[PDB]
Amino acid sequence: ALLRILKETEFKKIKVLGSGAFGTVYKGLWIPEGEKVKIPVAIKELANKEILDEAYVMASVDNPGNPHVCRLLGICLTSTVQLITQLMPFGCLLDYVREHKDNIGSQYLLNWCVQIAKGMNYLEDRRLVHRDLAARNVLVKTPQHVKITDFGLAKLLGAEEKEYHAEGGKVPIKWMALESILHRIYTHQSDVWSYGVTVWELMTFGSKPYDGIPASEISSILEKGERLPQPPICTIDVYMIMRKCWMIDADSRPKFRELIIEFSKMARDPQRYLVIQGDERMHLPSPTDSNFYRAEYLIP
Ligand SMILES: COc1c(Cl)cccc1Nc1c(-c2ccncc2OC[C@@H]2CCCO2)[nH]c2c1C(=O)NCC2
Repeated sequence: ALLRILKETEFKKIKVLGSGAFGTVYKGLWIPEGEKVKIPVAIKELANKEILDEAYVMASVDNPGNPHVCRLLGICLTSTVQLITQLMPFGCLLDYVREHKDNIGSQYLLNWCVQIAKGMNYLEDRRLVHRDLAARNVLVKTPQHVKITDFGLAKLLGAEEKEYHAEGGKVPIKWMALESILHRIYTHQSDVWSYGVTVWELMTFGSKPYDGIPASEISSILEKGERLPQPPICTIDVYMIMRKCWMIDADSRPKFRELIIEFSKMARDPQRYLVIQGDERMHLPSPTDSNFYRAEYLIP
């Protein structure tokens, strides 16, 4: 694990992008020393130990890396410790699905599911439990390419360890598996539960899970056998994937390797698996196009 220290004087045009539970994220241009290459970058800050643990996890999983997992370029030491990554120009996938709903087709939704399952399979191979998978922590590099971000709650499992036992710190109940809510146990299979909630958010075009329901009632709702509803665009095969992700027995949930396969099978005939009105006449910018340059957490 190697952390690059990118000089403060090397960054220009730093401007705010947004704020929330993740802290503050800005956009800027990193001009590396001794070379002329103005790189669009995203800068995050918030507790300076919590942001350094995020950097360690990200650097530990950098080699070989994955196209669908955010890569840490380096860190910067200004008044606070800042994280630096390649800027994802289209922003957060949760805001992207809400803004571009009337132009997102079935091919895009099923490919995003494939790409998130690919990045999660890579993280599982590196013994990394993300613990915060949600549409808010999936970014859009191009409309056709998404990346998993935010390793604030992510934990590397020890060689012998199969699970992480968390402290009383704030965690996202409505995205968490039932064993994480009751016993604070986090595994790659608990991430499969959160992956299913992320898919439900994409399929509903950014709806809030368990909207209006308090988080203190979720364990009870889940123990009664109740789950997030069938999104209107989902055929039964897509919804059964989400429902297999939210099974009580963690081992019975699909594996990220199986989700890559099942959603890739769906992406080969996307209009069979998702019924979207006006799907054949929907378009989003692509780097292939000549005009591409124009374009929650609670105390347990
Ligand atoms: C953890 O990876 C990062 C690093 Cl190392 C540095 C800067 C940002 C991020 N990621 C994030 C971006 C981000 C990364 C790349 N390009 C643009 C970005 O912001 C897009 C919009 C702006 C406001 C919310 O997201 N946006 C978010 C994270 C995050 O960790 N949590 C949720 C919000």
